[PDB]
Amino acid sequence: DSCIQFTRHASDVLLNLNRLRSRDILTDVVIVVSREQFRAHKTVLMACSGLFYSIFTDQLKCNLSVINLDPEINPEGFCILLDFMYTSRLNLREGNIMAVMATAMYLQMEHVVDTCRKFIKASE
Amino acid sequence: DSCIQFTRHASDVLLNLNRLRSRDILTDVVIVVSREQFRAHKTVLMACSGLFYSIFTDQLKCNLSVINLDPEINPEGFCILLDFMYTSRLNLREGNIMAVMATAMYLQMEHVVDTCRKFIKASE
Amino acid sequence: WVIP
Amino acid sequence: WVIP
Ligand SMILES: O=C1Cc2cc(Nc3nc(Cl)ncc3Br)ccc2N1
Ligand SMILES: O=C1Cc2cc(Nc3nc(Cl)ncc3Br)ccc2N1
Ligand SMILES: [Cl-]
Ligand SMILES: [Cl-]
Repeated sequence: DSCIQFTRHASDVLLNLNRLRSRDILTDVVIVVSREQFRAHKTVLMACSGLFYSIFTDQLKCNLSVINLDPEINPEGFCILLDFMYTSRLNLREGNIMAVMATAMYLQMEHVVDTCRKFIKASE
Repeated sequence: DSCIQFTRHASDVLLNLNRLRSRDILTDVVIVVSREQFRAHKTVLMACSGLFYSIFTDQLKCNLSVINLDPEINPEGFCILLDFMYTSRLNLREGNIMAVMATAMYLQMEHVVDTCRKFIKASE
Repeated sequence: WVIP
Repeated sequence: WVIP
């Protein structure tokens, strides 16, 4: 086509979606990770995770307001990944890398799994 | 912080939200523009438009499944802007620039209004 | 704005 | 991935 493109548009959209998340505006699901609860937008979760994409396209699960993750999932690892979904920034540290990689594999977040594998390979 | 950032994340999120829109997945509102209807995600509309942000943060309008725009709004101009919201690409043409600018002013989409004003000033 |  |  003959379209023009606004370079910062996608980043500005995500920044605003994160602002809605911070103020709990139009969040439509609670993700339960053991004793912790995380409110989010189903659409953002699907856009970032192969697991959430599969969950919310299911004709029965699409209508659930609460989703319980596998008990092996670490709430801190999930929190780090939820923040990454809404910001593009990943708080990857020596102390959390194993939990973050395990959580990203479960959530099916391929680019996160890739950087974790590379950071782990560098330290061996 | 000491975060790392994935450059393409925001663009990939928006591409996936547009894929959900194309398949009519988890759309939660119909925007009525005269005889035309446009299905969308309230969160994406709020993230792109000062008017939709104001509408869906209202305690009564947040619950509406149908929103009727002012009858002066052109359905083609709205369609072009809805596509821009989900893609960052704006189909700005000599034949549609006036309708697109009028629609972007109504929707409170400041960057679109700015490029329309500049393209109009160049042709005078 | 750019030419994509 | 980059250092932002
Ligand atoms: O690593 C990742 C990230 C991700 C996101 C989605 N999400 C969607 N995929 C498609 Cl094709 N359409 C709409 C949506 Br929402 C699917 C798989 C994966 N795997
Ligand atoms: O030209 C524009 C585009 C735009 C978008 C929003 N959307 C939001 N703004 C804020 Cl501050 N927080 C969350 C959201 Br969603 C507000 C105003 C405007 N004006
Ligand atoms: Cl990812
Ligand atoms: Cl804009």
